[PDB]
Amino acid sequence: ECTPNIDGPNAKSVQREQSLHSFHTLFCRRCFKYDCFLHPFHATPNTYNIEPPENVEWSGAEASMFRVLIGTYYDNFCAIARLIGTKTCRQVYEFRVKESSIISNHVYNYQPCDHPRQPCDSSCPCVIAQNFCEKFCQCSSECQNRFPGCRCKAQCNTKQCPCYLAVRECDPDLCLTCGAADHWDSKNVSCKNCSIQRGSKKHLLLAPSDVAGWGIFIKDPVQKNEFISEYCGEIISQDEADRRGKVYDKYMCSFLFNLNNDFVVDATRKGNKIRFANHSVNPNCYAKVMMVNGDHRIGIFAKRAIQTGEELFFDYRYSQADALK
Amino acid sequence: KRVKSEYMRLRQLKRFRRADEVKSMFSSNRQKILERTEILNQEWKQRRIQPVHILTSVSSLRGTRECSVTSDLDFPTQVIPLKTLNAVASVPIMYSWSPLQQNFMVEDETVLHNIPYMGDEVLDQDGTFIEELIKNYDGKVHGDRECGFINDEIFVELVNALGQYSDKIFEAISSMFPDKGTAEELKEKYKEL
Amino acid sequence: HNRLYFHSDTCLPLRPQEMEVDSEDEKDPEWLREKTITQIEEFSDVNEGEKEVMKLWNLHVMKHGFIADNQMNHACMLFVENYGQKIIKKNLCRNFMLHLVSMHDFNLISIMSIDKAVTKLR
Amino acid sequence: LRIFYQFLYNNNTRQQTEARDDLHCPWCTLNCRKLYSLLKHLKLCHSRFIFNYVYHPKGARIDVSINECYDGSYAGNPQDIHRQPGFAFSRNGPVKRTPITHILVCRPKRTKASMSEFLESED
Amino acid sequence: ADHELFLQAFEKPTQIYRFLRTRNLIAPIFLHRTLTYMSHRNSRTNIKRKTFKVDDMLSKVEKMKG
Amino acid sequence: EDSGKIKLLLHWMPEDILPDVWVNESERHQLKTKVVHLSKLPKDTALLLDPNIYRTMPQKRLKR
Amino acid sequence: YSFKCVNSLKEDHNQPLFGVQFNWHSKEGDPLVFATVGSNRVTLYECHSQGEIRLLQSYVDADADENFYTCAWTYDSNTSHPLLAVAGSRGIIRIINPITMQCIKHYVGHGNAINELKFHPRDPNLLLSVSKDHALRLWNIQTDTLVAIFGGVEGHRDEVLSADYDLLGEKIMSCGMDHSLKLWRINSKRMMNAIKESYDYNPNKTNRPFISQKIHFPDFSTRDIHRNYVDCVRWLGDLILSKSCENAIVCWKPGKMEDDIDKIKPSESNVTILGRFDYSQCDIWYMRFSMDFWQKMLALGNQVGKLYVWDLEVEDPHKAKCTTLTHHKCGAAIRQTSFSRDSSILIAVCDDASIWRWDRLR
Amino acid sequence: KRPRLQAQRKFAQ
Amino acid sequence: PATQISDLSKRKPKTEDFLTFLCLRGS
Amino acid sequence: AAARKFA
Amino acid sequence: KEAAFDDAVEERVINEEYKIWKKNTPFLYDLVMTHALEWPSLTAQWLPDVTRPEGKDFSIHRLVLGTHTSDEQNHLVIASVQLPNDDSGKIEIEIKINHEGEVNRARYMPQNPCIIATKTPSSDVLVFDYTKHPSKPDPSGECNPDLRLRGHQKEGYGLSWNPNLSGHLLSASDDHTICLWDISAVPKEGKVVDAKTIFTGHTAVVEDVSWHLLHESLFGSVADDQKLMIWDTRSNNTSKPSHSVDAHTAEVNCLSFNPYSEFILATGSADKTVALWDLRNLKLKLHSFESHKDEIFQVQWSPHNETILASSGTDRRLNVWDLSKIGEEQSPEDAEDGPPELLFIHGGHTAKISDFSWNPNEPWVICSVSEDNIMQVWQMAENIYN
Repeated sequence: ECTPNIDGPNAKSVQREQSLHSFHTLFCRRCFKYDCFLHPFHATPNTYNIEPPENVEWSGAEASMFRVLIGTYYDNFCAIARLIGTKTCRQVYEFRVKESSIISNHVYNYQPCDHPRQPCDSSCPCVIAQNFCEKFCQCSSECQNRFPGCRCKAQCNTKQCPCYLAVRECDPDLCLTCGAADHWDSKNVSCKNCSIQRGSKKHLLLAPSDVAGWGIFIKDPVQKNEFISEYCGEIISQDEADRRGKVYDKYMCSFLFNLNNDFVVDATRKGNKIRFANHSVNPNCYAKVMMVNGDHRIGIFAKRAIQTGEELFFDYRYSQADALK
Repeated sequence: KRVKSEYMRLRQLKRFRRADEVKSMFSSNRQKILERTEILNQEWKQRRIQPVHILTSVSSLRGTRECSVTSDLDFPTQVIPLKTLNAVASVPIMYSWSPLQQNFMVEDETVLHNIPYMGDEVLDQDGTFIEELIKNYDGKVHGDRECGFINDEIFVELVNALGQYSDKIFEAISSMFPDKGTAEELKEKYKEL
Repeated sequence: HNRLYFHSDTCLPLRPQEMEVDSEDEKDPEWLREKTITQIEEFSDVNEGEKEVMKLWNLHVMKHGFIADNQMNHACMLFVENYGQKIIKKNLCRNFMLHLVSMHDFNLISIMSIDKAVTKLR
Repeated sequence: LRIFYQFLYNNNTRQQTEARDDLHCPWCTLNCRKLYSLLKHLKLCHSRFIFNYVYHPKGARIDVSINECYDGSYAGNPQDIHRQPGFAFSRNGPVKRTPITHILVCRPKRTKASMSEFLESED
Repeated sequence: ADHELFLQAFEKPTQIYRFLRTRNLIAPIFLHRTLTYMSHRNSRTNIKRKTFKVDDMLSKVEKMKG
Repeated sequence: EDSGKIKLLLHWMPEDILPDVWVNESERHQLKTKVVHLSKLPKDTALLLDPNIYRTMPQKRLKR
Repeated sequence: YSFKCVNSLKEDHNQPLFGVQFNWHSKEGDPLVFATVGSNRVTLYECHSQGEIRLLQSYVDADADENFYTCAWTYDSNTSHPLLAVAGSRGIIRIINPITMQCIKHYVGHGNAINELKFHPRDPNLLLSVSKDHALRLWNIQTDTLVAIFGGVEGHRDEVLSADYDLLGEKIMSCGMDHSLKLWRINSKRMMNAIKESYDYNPNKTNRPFISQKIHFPDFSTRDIHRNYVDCVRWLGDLILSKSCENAIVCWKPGKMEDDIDKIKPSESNVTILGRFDYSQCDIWYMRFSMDFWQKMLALGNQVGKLYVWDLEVEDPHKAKCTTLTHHKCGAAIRQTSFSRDSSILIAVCDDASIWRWDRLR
Repeated sequence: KRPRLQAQRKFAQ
Repeated sequence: PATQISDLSKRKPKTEDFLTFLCLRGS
Repeated sequence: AAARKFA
Repeated sequence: KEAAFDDAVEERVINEEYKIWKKNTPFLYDLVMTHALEWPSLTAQWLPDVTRPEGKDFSIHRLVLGTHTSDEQNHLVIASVQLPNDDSGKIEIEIKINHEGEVNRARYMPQNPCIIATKTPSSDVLVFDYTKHPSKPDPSGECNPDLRLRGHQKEGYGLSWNPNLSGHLLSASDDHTICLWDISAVPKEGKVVDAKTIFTGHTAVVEDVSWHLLHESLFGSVADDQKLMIWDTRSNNTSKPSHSVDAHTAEVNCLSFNPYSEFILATGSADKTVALWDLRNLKLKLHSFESHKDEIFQVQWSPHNETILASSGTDRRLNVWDLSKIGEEQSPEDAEDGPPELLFIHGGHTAKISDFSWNPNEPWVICSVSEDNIMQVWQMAENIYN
């Protein structure tokens, strides 16, 4: 179901909804981008007297314009006139009226408590799965399965913050005490559990190993439980990883990383520098999984303080059957 | 099946028409190459070479490596000192890749090739490997299809004649080759008409 | 020893001048832009102007990587303030307004913001 | 005294063992007096291969082994030398000034020097 | 008996250390006397207190003829 | 696990072989004598002529 | 035509050769050089009458795991010294002056073997190179830098086995082990500008490296030609000749039998099989072939020795164009073949370290 | 069947 | 234990400018 | 199950 | 040519030498610290500006540096260190100062360690007072000339502060000229300031020069004339020194006077040799030293002593000489190792040495810096002298 340009000649006047079929079915609120990669979504819209008239013609799809502007506007008087540059409030009033007259505790991934007939209940996916509800529930706002947000002055980084004590990050909209919310673009902050989202990764460096193949060295120093970078990659199924893991263990070269019982990360084909992290059992870094705006990302954190030039590692948490890599 | 029979049968006809067409095209193609390679001759003929000669150095070559060669032809075995070259330090192995900053999605699938190639140096892979990739792809491999390809004109003519001799044949033929599997693309091309 | 270093993309060696804290690692990779663009054109239940505006907005979003709600109320303004020239070169007033309206479904913005942006354009 | 050597290769291959003319370094010909002195000279200077001993039942035995590791690399401007091309400034090119990353290496701090050089003789 | 391999292996180190022998006997890196574990050598102490160093016995009677 | 590259890569080594051979011909450092040739020292200054390189400059064309 | 074995020279190292190439940068009447590459050996030769051969230079490197399996020729534009260039499994490209017999210039940027090389048939300083690192590259040698890279996200999902420049140098093909074939261009705004900028660089006058202008997006792809790995491939004007281990060379083009080549766009998903030169007994990969400078003839080898040389012109071409040439002496397997600048000559080395200098009537 | 069973190889025996 | 460390000097000079019957009998 | 890192 | 090839193999040889040096270091020293500079130096010079915290087992000092560099902004340093004294550790640079032209040589008025001097490839010399200057220079911030000098026409490598009298300062160039200045005349703007007096007794380039340590009007100068001159102010005689001598067979580069003694003069040269003199008779070469293998550039009598002495140059070696051991008959093998007056060698620099110096406030520690950007500082082994 398509309806061509409002800009161009073919201006087939259609219903308000039809003029936002695409925009309501493509866009991703979770992503804030149109057709996001990590946002697969195939769901149809469940639901969100005396004087004479003026003898001028309503252009095709100016119909559709003024039709969909009707709901959002809630009866605008002169605003709609400001927008559509060549229609009068009087003609607009007349047309509004005329057209009205013509009328095994495994880890899972997030989806909200999407429930019209109840708040987040026994039917809530996050309640059955022991997950927390994000800023996208179709429950009420007083859904107890929601998350409150922290109230620490500056440092949301120790057990004293719930957002750190719980395995997550300070979502800016739920945490204003900390400065997580503060800064549209600026990264000068004191909430030290807001780096992932902003992506304040370190200036890492690539050079040959002293263990196995390649390795990755940090330039400027760090301190313990400081953020280093994220271990990005493609995120795929488990069975897909079984398949790929066959050959990647035939190579004896993996880049796989268990996100949750539902999904896997693979940076074999694409990812970021950190995937050149070598292995040891006494590392100087380590890992965590973290839900962040309702997505499992992966954080890397310094197991100890480090100076310039060092090499980075971590516990892969294996049986050690595999050779050093 | 008789499917393959009709395939070759319609092949002959499409081939005949297109053959006359394309042999004219081949002629023009020879002509294309003719002027192009001619240009290449031209620039060849406008520059100099400094051809090659043997080793004439008589210094610093006593008691070291030399190379030679035999023949099934009445010629002498010729021994020459075998130069050696300043080594260069290599670098480890990489299989290239793409940078990225936020995670990414791919719902990959069955017999997608890059059909594995472990080697032909040590037992020609592991006998078990056959069952390995058969397991992976569930016995499905790229281009395992009976016929060579699937092309629109042939696709269309075959669908038409199969009907003359929508879905009872569409779904079956899609099952025959891995181009579609089901008649999804088949009915797509049907709606093209 | 604090030893030889390489780029990551090319595997050429890294000179020390060019260690140049510039990190050969930015938010907006040079390929993902192009790929999303070429993924737009794949769609069929869609329209020229519509596609174009989607592309441009995606590019903007990838660039400044806005995350939270408030930033969107700022980012529409940012978007016009950057790409108004292009939008005039294409004249996508209708499409752009429609996009803004669609942004006022998920309660990311308010009518004031829309009108404000539109006046920012002209 | 006496001296015997034992070349080892692949652990189970041709030795072609040895004998010694004097009590000297067979490589560098230095006259180290003692056994201890000889062995340390031998492990440290000619470190490219590896030295074991019971010293002997007959006070002569040594075992030699072509070292696998060694770390036999260049040590200078790690860049502009290790892959400057086979042209003029390949290995050296140290002609004008050139930079390095600020590195820092501290080889000794201050040593624990025991009078007996034998400690090496024990383990 | 693959002697060739054995020989091609040990041949590098031997060659090298011969070369460095024939340098450092002339142009040494450093001293073997100062080196600790070779403490045997240059029998001496912390003796002199010397500044009035002139002994100047250089009579130098050399002359020319022809 | 790791090898690391040997800077002496058998483009250097034949200029160790050759002059060593030339020397065992000429002055017979290993054959006609001990493994040592002599003292070697009293000469002090003409020593540099055998081999090619008892010592050469890093920098023959230099600032100062 | 009609050829004749007039020499089968052989080497002693006895490991297989992989590569062989003439130097098409001869002068008119300048005698005929070719070259060869093996297990650590570069080997040169020169062609004399009666199948006579004068061996000229041979080169080696110290490492053992190296195995040079490519070669190609070019020239210094500035100083007219011919150059040869070689590379293989150790994973480095290097350059050879036979003039000076020194490895003058090397390049390391690859992750694996370097299974091919070329030179941009106009400009000698553009060295393509393909690798077993799922990648192609395009070096510039006179200024000692990288220009471009071809691959990553879009396609080469497996190692690569060949590539070709077209006869003009405005386009390129690549030929992979993932049952694929792809295009790239060189003529574009982006790419051409990048090349030009590469010429105009100086590392001593920037705190900031060359921007190796990556390209993830092929201008065409296809997987519907072949069923098997793809050994090499070559241009034929604006047709694509590609073999496989399917006992058949194919000729083809993208889309229809009438659509232009530049009218193609990446969405293009149709192909055009319009030629098939059949042979037999090939069941191994990395089995090259070639064409003369004129593209008037086509060579090929086999895993037993059996040459085949399809006269290209007047070809059916499926029904006609066969012409074997054999002696039962190299029971071993021929990798690569080659013609001189003219169609006078043919060489075909083989797995048993051989050479076989065939020559024609007149 | 045969070639799906009979994979590739760069040499013989 | 025959074969003095002159064996070393049949590793450096394998061939030419060699002799004495021990440089050759040293392996 | 292939090799899969945990945290 | 084969020269090109020979140098390469020499380079490989050097690596081997360096590795053996490394392996032997625990049995040659008590301390070494190798740092690497972002750019090479042409100078090192410690300071007396020592400090150490209480409740630690280390100490801290300062080093002056320079910079030779390709085209960029030469900025010198006054860096810090950290090394255990008597009983972990590192160093760092704490400060930087831009410099128009590069640095050929640099010292400091010892009366006030707050002050330093410096040379250039240009004719002029400069003086700084790093108190009135930034920690780190910003591109926007104006350069700290901190005064200017003039009187040469070409550059050189000579500096010298008189430590007896404040302010006086001496120089050199291929000008054949030994200028003088004093600074306490005008502490106003007076940015440029020209000669007090010049001297041109030489005929080739004068390489180096310095004051005597107790005498005050008195200093000695050194040229490529194969000669050595001893000038003297308040003589009013510009082209005629108090003493002259054909000292060495080849050019002469370096020079040094002795702390504890009054009458001892050392001298280094290009004839692969050191020589020293008495200030009483200057015709009489007391003694030579014959165990470098190339020219020399630097010599520094040690404080803490007068019987030892140092030298170094193109040979990649830094020798330390002792005068106590002359006429010592020894074991034959000791002669097989080198002469007896030669005491210790440091061959841990893999390339030419450009400068070094002793330090005060630690006994026998040296800083030594080269043209591979390497800056070693090290304490010779103790057991050598019991």
